[PDB]
Amino acid sequence: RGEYSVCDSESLWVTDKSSAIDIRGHQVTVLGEIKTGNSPVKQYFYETRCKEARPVKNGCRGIDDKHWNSQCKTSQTYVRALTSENNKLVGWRWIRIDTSCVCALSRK
Amino acid sequence: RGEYSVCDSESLWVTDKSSAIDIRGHQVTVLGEIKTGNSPVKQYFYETRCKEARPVKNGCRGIDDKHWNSQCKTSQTYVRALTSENNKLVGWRWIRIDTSCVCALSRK
Repeated sequence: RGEYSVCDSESLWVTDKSSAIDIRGHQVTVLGEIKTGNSPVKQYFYETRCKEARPVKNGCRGIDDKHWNSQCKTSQTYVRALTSENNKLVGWRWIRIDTSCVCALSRK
Repeated sequence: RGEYSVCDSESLWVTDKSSAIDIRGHQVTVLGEIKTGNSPVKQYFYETRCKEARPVKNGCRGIDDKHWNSQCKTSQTYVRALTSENNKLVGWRWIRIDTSCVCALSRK
């Protein structure tokens, strides 16, 4: 996979996540825990983002300079989370979360 | 983000996932459902992979030809899943899952 890759990134374990955006676009609260009838489990996330928009002054690494215009951007994906709205009723919802670092191309 | 991007990909909702590899490397079973004491919720996944290893005969799009050697590869990340081993005891474990399509660079 893109170890060195065209764009550099970082992966980390997020443990504080308390709110987030829905697949519907809503801003919801993310619970700190999960379960019942057994010991409780913590709700955390494995996320990965870009280090910086341009590993090379031009843009992403390994590009055509003249023929292109680039930039590294962090992409999100959907993951299910135990969430709440208003804090009232709790349930599972798809929330957006950083998951990779992609190289976006342009022309001119 | 990488709409057109250097590598093309596809995102889909996976509903049949029945087994998977751990952060520990174990092959575990993924449950079809989640919850208790309330109506049950289905366990599915939002995954994204590459269309094909090389959008351009050379490799990824927007590369330096002579100065580089590339290829698009699909990357996985960790997501929590209600899993079981042997099918005996059930619980939450981090499982590997396709989450993006990255461009890997070489030299020569």
